[PDB]
Amino acid sequence: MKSVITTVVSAADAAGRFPSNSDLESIQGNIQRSAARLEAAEKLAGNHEAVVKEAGDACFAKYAYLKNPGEAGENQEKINKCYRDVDHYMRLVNYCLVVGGTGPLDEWGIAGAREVYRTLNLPTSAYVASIAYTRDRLCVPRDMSAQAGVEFSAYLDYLINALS
Amino acid sequence: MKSVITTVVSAADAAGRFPSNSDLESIQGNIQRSAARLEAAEKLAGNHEAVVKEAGDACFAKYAYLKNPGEAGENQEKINKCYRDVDHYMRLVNYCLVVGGTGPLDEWGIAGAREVYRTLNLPTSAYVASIAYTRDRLCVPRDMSAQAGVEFSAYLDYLINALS
Amino acid sequence: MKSVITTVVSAADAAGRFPSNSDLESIQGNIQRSAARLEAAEKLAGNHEAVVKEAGDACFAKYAYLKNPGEAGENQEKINKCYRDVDHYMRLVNYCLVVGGTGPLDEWGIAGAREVYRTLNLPTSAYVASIAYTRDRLCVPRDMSAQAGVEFSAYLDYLINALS
Amino acid sequence: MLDAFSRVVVNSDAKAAYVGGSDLQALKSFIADGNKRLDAVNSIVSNASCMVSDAVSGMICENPGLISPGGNCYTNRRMAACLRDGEIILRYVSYALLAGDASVLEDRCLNGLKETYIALGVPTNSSIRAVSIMKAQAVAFITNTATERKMSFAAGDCTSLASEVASYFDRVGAAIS
Amino acid sequence: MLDAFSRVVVNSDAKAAYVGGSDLQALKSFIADGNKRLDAVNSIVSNASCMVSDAVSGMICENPGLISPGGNCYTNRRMAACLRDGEIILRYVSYALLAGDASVLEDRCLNGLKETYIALGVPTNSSIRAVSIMKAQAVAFITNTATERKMSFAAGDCTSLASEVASYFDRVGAAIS
Amino acid sequence: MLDAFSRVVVNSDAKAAYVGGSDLQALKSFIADGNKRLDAVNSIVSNASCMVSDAVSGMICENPGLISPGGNCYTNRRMAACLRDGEIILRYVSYALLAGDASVLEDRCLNGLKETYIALGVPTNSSIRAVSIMKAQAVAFITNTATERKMSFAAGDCTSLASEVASYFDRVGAAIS
Amino acid sequence: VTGAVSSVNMRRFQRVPKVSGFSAKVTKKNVNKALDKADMFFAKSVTMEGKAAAIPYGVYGIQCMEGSAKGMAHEKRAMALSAAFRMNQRSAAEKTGAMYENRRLALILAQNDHQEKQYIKYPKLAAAALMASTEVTRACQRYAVPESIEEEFLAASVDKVNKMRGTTASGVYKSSCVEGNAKGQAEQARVAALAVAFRSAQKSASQFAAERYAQSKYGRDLFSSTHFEEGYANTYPAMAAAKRASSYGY
Amino acid sequence: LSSGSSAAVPFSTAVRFESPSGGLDRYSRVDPAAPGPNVITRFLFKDRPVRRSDPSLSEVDREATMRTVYRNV
Amino acid sequence: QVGNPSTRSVSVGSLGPKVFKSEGINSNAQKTNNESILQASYLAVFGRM
Ligand SMILES: C=CC1=C(C)[C@@H](Cc2[nH]c(/C=C3N=C(/C=C4\NC(=O)[C@H](C)[C@H]4CC)C(C)=C\3CCC(=O)O)c(CCC(=O)O)c2C)NC1=O
Ligand SMILES: C=CC1=C(C)[C@@H](Cc2[nH]c(/C=C3N=C(/C=C4\NC(=O)[C@H](C)[C@H]4CC)C(C)=C\3CCC(=O)O)c(CCC(=O)O)c2C)NC1=O
Ligand SMILES: C=CC1=C(C)[C@@H](Cc2[nH]c(/C=C3N=C(/C=C4\NC(=O)[C@H](C)[C@H]4CC)C(C)=C\3CCC(=O)O)c(CCC(=O)O)c2C)NC1=O
Ligand SMILES: C=CC1=C(C)[C@@H](Cc2[nH]c(/C=C3N=C(/C=C4\NC(=O)[C@H](C)[C@H]4CC)C(C)=C\3CCC(=O)O)c(CCC(=O)O)c2C)NC1=O
Ligand SMILES: C=CC1=C(C)[C@@H](Cc2[nH]c(/C=C3N=C(/C=C4\NC(=O)[C@H](C)[C@H]4CC)C(C)=C\3CCC(=O)O)c(CCC(=O)O)c2C)NC1=O
Ligand SMILES: C=CC1=C(C)[C@@H](Cc2[nH]c(/C=C3N=C(/C=C4\NC(=O)[C@H](C)[C@H]4CC)C(C)=C\3CCC(=O)O)c(CCC(=O)O)c2C)NC1=O
Ligand SMILES: C=CC1=C(C)[C@@H](Cc2[nH]c(/C=C3N=C(/C=C4\NC(=O)[C@H](C)[C@H]4CC)C(C)=C\3CCC(=O)O)c(CCC(=O)O)c2C)NC1=O
Ligand SMILES: C=CC1=C(C)[C@@H](Cc2[nH]c(/C=C3N=C(/C=C4\NC(=O)[C@H](C)[C@H]4CC)C(C)=C\3CCC(=O)O)c(CCC(=O)O)c2C)NC1=O
Ligand SMILES: C=CC1=C(C)[C@@H](Cc2[nH]c(/C=C3N=C(/C=C4\NC(=O)[C@H](C)[C@H]4CC)C(C)=C\3CCC(=O)O)c(CCC(=O)O)c2C)NC1=O
Ligand SMILES: C=CC1=C(C)[C@@H](Cc2[nH]c(/C=C3N=C(/C=C4\NC(=O)[C@H](C)[C@H]4CC)C(C)=C\3CCC(=O)O)c(CCC(=O)O)c2C)NC1=O
Ligand SMILES: C=CC1=C(C)[C@@H](Cc2[nH]c(/C=C3N=C(/C=C4\NC(=O)[C@H](C)[C@H]4CC)C(C)=C\3CCC(=O)O)c(CCC(=O)O)c2C)NC1=O
Ligand SMILES: C=CC1=C(C)[C@@H](Cc2[nH]c(/C=C3N=C(/C=C4\NC(=O)[C@H](C)[C@H]4CC)C(C)=C\3CCC(=O)O)c(CCC(=O)O)c2C)NC1=O
Ligand SMILES: C=CC1=C(C)[C@@H](Cc2[nH]c(/C=C3N=C(/C=C4\NC(=O)[C@H](C)[C@H]4CC)C(C)=C\3CCC(=O)O)c(CCC(=O)O)c2C)NC1=O
Ligand SMILES: CCC1=C(C)[C@@H](CC2=N/C(=C\c3[nH]c(C[C@@H]4NC(=O)C(C)=C4CC)c(C)c3CCC(=O)O)C(CCC(=O)O)=C2C)NC1=O
Repeated sequence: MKSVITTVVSAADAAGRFPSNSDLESIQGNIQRSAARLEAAEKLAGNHEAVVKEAGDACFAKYAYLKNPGEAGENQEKINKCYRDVDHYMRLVNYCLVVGGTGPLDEWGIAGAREVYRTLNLPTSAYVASIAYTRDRLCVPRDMSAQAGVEFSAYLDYLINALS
Repeated sequence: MKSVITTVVSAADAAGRFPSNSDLESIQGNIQRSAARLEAAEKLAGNHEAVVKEAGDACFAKYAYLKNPGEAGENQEKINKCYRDVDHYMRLVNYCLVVGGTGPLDEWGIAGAREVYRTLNLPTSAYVASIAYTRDRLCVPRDMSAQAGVEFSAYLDYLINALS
Repeated sequence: MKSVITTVVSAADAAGRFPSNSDLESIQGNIQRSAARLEAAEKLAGNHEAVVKEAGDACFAKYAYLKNPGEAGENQEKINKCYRDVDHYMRLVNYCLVVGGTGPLDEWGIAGAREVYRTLNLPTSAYVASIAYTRDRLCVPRDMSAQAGVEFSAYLDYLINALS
Repeated sequence: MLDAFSRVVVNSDAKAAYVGGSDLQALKSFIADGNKRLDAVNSIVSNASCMVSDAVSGMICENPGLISPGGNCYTNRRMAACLRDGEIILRYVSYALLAGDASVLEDRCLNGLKETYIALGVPTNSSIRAVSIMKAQAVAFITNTATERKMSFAAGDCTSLASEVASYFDRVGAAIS
Repeated sequence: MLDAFSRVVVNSDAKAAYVGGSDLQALKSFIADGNKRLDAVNSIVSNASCMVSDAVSGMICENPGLISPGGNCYTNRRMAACLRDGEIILRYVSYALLAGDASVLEDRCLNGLKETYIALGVPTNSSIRAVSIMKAQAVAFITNTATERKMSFAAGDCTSLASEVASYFDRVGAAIS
Repeated sequence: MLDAFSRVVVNSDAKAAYVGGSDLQALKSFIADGNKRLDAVNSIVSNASCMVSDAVSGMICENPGLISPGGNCYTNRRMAACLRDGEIILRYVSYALLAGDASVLEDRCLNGLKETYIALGVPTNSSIRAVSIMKAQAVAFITNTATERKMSFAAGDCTSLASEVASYFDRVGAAIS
Repeated sequence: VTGAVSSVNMRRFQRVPKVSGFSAKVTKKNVNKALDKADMFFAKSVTMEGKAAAIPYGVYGIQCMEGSAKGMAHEKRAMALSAAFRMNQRSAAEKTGAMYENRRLALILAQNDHQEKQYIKYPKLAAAALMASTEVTRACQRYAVPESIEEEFLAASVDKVNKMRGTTASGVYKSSCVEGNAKGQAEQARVAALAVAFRSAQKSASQFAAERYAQSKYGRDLFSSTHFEEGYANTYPAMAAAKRASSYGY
Repeated sequence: LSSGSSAAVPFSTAVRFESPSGGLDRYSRVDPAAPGPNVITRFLFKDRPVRRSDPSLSEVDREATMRTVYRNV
Repeated sequence: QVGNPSTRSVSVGSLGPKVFKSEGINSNAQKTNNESILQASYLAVFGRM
């Protein structure tokens, strides 16, 4: 839950200090940038079944080796468990677009994922090819605002970098 | 360099003790198993260019996305670096059969491998698709002796349990 | 309790590893060397009423100044407790041959004994003459086998160097 | 820790008995069948990565409310800690099968495991099923009856070591029950 | 630390070679020597409490300036530390003879021992004598030519093992020179 | 500096003893093999220009990054200073073979060679392979087993001089690393 | 204008290293200063990764607070910098004795031969990895709380004999265990240590349960060599965390 | 250390003259593996000069050093 | 040898018996054939074992 709020409050709690004018000046940027990220949050919250259907079959159009026997996506009950996770990651993008900071992506979807995907033999390049499909399916005047699409694709790039 | 000697010396060095009879009893067990693994070590050194040719493409025949553009092995430079890596792992199994411990694999082939194949986007189930072809092509009474298989197939499975 | 099984597992626990091929090779020395230290275990089990009495007066042959009043050993229950000590010390060597290690002499016989023998005003040189009598009264092909006498007289002079 | 040799010594110490021939022949057949024990615990460690993945994904396959929002294995932070705990348990059974005694499992691991898990809210019924899957995995690797992998062994019968590792997975299964 | 088998694979790694059958019988000679090497490191650790009493009491009668007022081994605190460091030095030679390599002697003990003794003020002329007294005590106890005590070995020739342990004892003297 | 004769004198001076007949016969064996020692220094010095070019062009043959731009043996100014440095290492080893003691090599060549290559950026992994090729060239020239240059000697064993000169090449390699 | 040439003491830095004699004495001094402040970069970089475990997602945890009042953080600076001044006032029996005490403990701690090579060469890297291993897994004595009243008596008996190694052999105090060096400076550390005792009880449910299993590992592969000492470490983890190393005399 | 010292004074001199010359047998710092001169001269028919290379400086080389001091210096 | 006395110690090669040499030709240079030379010198003197 690394916000702009929880960063400057917990850093002021380590010195044992009152909130000073450097702390309040950081929250003034939260009343400047929140119009773009809450626009992109409500655009994702009303269109999410359309975009995780479009993302997940770009993974299996590229990586068609997964539908082989003995591989990962070999029966129907675990292809449905794959789109479960693309819906899980877009929900965490929508949470961190609300709080304005990478915390919901960090401690609920990333912090332990490399231990899990290796042990269950899940290819993390298939997760990248879904998340980096929606970053360049987006076109900035049609789908959201100009600065709403800046901060939306910037939270996808955190998800591409933490898996790659 | 974990072996039979380097375990029992450093266990006595941390304790601050002389070598007693429990320390010399372990080196006696290094004498009896030495005929089986050094038979497997000399079998691997005189055959390795036919093993990693059959093993280099054990995975390449298994997985094939690598030869699409943008993948891991898309040109002959990157294919030759894949056979470079099966030959590096078959050389490190050969050093582990000599020392009698996982020490050569633990420090030159495993430590850092998860943090390298990730950031260079290398599919870690294509290495294990070549090590497990080597472990299954080994018939026992033609290639080596009975307990030369149980040392050679156990160091292959230490590489499989540490990669994936 | 230092032994040959409880130091290769206790060093594999400190690194968080499984028991590897290095760890099973140390246990097979307790298959080959076990038939001699368990061969000297029955011989000490069937002679300890004799050899304790044989080592008890070997102290009193060297030190006849024990039994005088003004000096220490002036009565009977100070004398019969000396055979109580050296029957314990023969029992811990009989424990040491069974475990395949110097475990039971360490924590029960050796540990703390330099404070007990000092503060009770016992001469510590009287103990080591009784132990070193049985290192010399042993002749090797008559009593036990060849490699049982090198195991039995490896814990006796371990006790001698730990005493003084 | 203690082992099978040290258990006989600390038993016989309380009677002040010398270790004689009344109880050395139990230890003699421990060593004489000792090449099957190293043939047993090699077969567990050679499959120990797949024996946690077949375990805790079959535990969720029989109790699918563990990955529900609120469950114990919901986030990636929590599914990784159950996969971590699924291979600390298999490691100390491997330390107990090799030593032939369950004192390395009892004191270093199971002392305070039940009083840990009730301060964290781990479900103490589905955790038994991940253990009891692994008991069925191990005894098909001891007796070479796993249906996907066949390891090459010598001929003979080793049913007493499949029943000892089955006795070790119940000391952990009764520790948190 | 290294041993004999790990020394010959860090040299084959440097030229990227497999350890084939050309330098394997250099290692097969180490295994057939193994019962003589194990028979002989038992000889030093059985007598090691007397080998440090025979060494540092020989040094104080050859050089009686160590028990002079203000010396190195003058007071009762300093005599116990010289009696400690004689057994630390003999302990790391015993690890080197058992391993078959001087790697554990050189770094864990000898690396930094020279400027330790420079900063402490140990006279380094006396320490060469007290480590060469123990070198003579080692090769008397290896090859069974000790006058007051004889040990029961099998018959054979082990002058290569006695000259290998003398190679580690003057490696101590070259480092602190 | 010292040689093999005055090494025995300084060991005897520390005990204030006359060197007598009990250890003169290990100096009479130095004299009786003294023709073969000179016979062997002549076989190294006759081939020493070809030994430092088969070495440092085999160091380039196994590590092509030295002749890459920015490398250590890149330009002509730098390759001539590596080829100079090969025949000061070979020159000081043959002073120590001819003396039978390495103390001219340790006091005039390996005294601060490590701290000079650190301040110059000379890669120490490649300056072991230059020395360890030259060790294998010397032992092939002592024992008369070089393939492209056969010489003519009288019959008799000289592997005790090839093993002494191999251990002088393991002190060049164990002082710069 | 003056005729001001470059000095003889300034042109000598442009000289190439030679290999023997007095010209090897200059290069031996210049490399041993360049290995000394490379060793400081080794100890600084390890502490900057052990401090990244108390910032586990980007926000400052309760482990890395300084003091709670106004001037309770500036005086935590002003007695750490005088703690390091009294560190290099010890004699040669304490500086070299702690170098070998740290080198025994750092090689149990190491996981590969590259790590255990560098703890031998660099002394301050090994001293700042014994402390950095304990501040991550919270196996210290400022982090362990006793969960009984026999456990508080067991840890006070271990901490009774650690307080005598901060005294000398005749029995007087060292300068190793010093609280205050100025007027009223002892009571500011009394305030700052009661504050960090309160935050140790404010940990999470799993943060208390991970450091139960971490203090038992720390007391049984660094300070136990028998089986009875393993019984005092596998059942009472607060006496297994008061077992400090013998480098600092606390 | 006592008498046998220096004067440091970097400036010392004071004059803006035209520069005189040097030798040619100097340390060059470019190609320091070169013979240069003193391979075809009357350097070959003198005795070779003594540079200290030993830390110990044995007592018959101590007397041989100071004979070169009285002859040359 | 009756017209070339200098050919003693010259290996005849493939037509004579195999010669023996305690050489020790290795980069650490130690003889690896201490076993076989002892096995071969027993046969030079006694002709058998
Ligand atoms: C809180 C956030 C959160 C996440 C980020 C994910 C993370 C996550 N993914 C999986 C689990 C999975 N993820 C997949 C997905 C795939 N494998 C395939 O076969 C396809 C190629 C690919 C689709 C991209 C599969 C199959 C599993 C189950 C593991 C298995 O069946 O072995 C599991 C195991 C439990 C399960 O079955 O759901 C967890 C915790 N789940 C979460 O709860
Ligand atoms: C909240 C997240 C969110 C998104 C990222 C987009 C993703 C998205 N794009 C399209 C659908 C489309 N998207 C484009 C857009 C483009 N094609 C181009 O050549 C240009 C580069 C780019 C912007 C002009 C076009 C032309 C279509 C219709 C044809 C098609 O489906 O490809 C659709 C299907 C119907 C629709 O909604 O339009 C969806 C779900 N929509 C969302 O709701
Ligand atoms: C001594 C230990 C040791 C190893 C274990 C390997 C590990 C390793 N592999 C690569 C590097 C590589 N490894 C591969 C390998 C593969 N690609 C495929 O198609 C398959 C997945 C696989 C063969 C089975 C490829 C293609 C590269 C080059 C990646 C790149 O483009 O950077 C690199 C980067 C340096 C290089 O290019 O060689 C390293 C360190 N190398 C070592 O030196
Ligand atoms: C030496 C012995 C030893 C052990 C036995 C373990 C025991 C153990 N497990 C957990 C910790 C945990 N254990 C679980 C486990 C589960 N939840 C489930 O659904 C399953 C039933 C089960 C996995 C099989 C989870 C989910 C956590 C993390 C709690 C959380 O963060 O939500 C913790 C707290 C530390 C942490 O945060 O990880 C400890 C001490 N650790 C040890 O050191
Ligand atoms: C979601 C549905 C789903 C499941 C219900 C489980 C399926 C499953 N498999 C096993 C059972 C097993 N799992 C293994 C483990 C392995 N077998 C091998 O050959 C490999 C080497 C290794 C890991 C890949 C073994 C050895 C058994 C024992 C049975 C057998 O092999 O015949 C068990 C235990 C039986 C019991 O409860 O007693 C279960 C429940 N997995 C799933 O995905
Ligand atoms: C240090 C490494 C090391 C090992 C890994 C083992 C390897 C090993 N296992 C066996 C030998 C054997 N192993 C088995 C075991 C089995 N056979 C079966 O049919 C069961 C499926 C399976 C149980 C796991 C049997 C039955 C024998 C032969 C009988 C016996 O040894 O008592 C033997 C032969 C022993 C002999 O010939 O006396 C060896 C060397 N030993 C070692 O020294
Ligand atoms: C001031 C007078 C005085 C001395 C001169 C010394 C006596 C002394 N003894 C030894 C030499 C020795 N000391 C021992 C030690 C022992 N012998 C045994 O059999 C016992 C088990 C053990 C001592 C209890 C051995 C084995 C030798 C080697 C020579 C020998 O005795 O055969 C040496 C080494 C010889 C050398 O310099 O190389 C010296 C100097 N001690 C003194 O107080
Ligand atoms: C692992 C490697 C390792 C070592 C080698 C030793 C090294 C060592 N020795 C001493 C310390 C000492 N060493 C000596 C020894 C001697 N004086 C002499 O001239 C004799 C030659 C020699 C006796 C044989 C003395 C007398 C002291 C104590 C100095 C004093 O307080 O007077 C100290 C100082 C700390 C202390 O007091 O113990 C250290 C670190 N310790 C180690 O941990
Ligand atoms: C736990 C403690 C422990 C030991 C002490 C050794 C004990 C030991 N020493 C030797 C065995 C032997 N030891 C020697 C050694 C010697 N003969 C000499 O003349 C020299 C004086 C001396 C060494 C310096 C020889 C020559 C043999 C027989 C050769 C051989 O075993 O191959 C043997 C082989 C038995 C035999 O083959 O007869 C054993 C088990 N092993 C152990 O596990
Ligand atoms: C008495 C002993 C003695 C020596 C051993 C040499 C040591 C030595 N070498 C160099 C100097 C050098 N040494 C090297 C050498 C190498 N780079 C490599 O890759 C190879 C590993 C290695 C050659 C085999 C190079 C390349 C330089 C020149 C540095 C440069 O200008 O780039 C210098 C600096 C001064 C000078 O160049 O003259 C010195 C003192 N000189 C001595 O007086
Ligand atoms: C293109 C790549 C390239 C190489 C890889 C090296 C090839 C090479 N040659 C030698 C090895 C050698 N080089 C010589 C030198 C000579 N032999 C003679 O008879 C002449 C007198 C003299 C050269 C004119 C000798 C004597 C050996 C020893 C082996 C032998 O000749 O039997 C070694 C040492 C083996 C080792 O690593 O230990 C190597 C790597 N040179 C190269 O150019
Ligand atoms: C001024 C320069 C000068 C020399 C170079 C040597 C030259 C030399 N070498 C040998 C003589 C010999 N040289 C060898 C040497 C060898 N045989 C081998 O198999 C090895 C390959 C090789 C040396 C490494 C042997 C074995 C003898 C005869 C044994 C002896 O030394 O008497 C002899 C004969 C001595 C005699 O008459 O008995 C001479 C003169 N002497 C000198 O005065
Ligand atoms: C790399 C990770 C790392 C951290 C997370 C921080 C942790 C940390 N340590 C100290 C501060 C300190 N930490 C210690 C350390 C210890 N005390 C003991 O009893 C044991 C010997 C040892 C436990 C490891 C000491 C002695 C101080 C000085 C203040 C004090 O005495 O408490 C402080 C400042 C004081 C305060 O908390 O108010 C902080 C933030 N430092 C780090 O370096
Ligand atoms: C070497 C002797 C020494 C110390 C001890 C500290 C002590 C210290 N910490 C401070 C202040 C301070 N301390 C921390 C926590 C701390 N900071 C970090 O970067 C990390 C990883 C931390 C441990 C978790 C924070 C977050 C601040 C506030 C500084 C800021 O972020 O603005 C302040 C300033 C207080 C103030 O200005 O009011 C001091 C004096 N400084 C020293 O010079």
